[PDB]
Amino acid sequence: EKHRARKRQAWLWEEDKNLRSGVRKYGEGNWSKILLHYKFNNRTSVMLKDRWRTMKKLKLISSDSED
Repeated sequence: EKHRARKRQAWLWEEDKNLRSGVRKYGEGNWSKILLHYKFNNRTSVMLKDRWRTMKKLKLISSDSED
């Protein structure tokens, strides 16, 4: 709805940070906790899961290389 146009909009800077810090602070696979701890604009456990999975797999977070 909050776009009133085709193609889903991307995630917000603040939300990505919230999620990143959330997973780092409380671990992965606890979207409910993350969602409650950090103040997201309009997200759900499903959107958090989607975003993180897509990010770690395709938007290669990295910063954990052996060398």
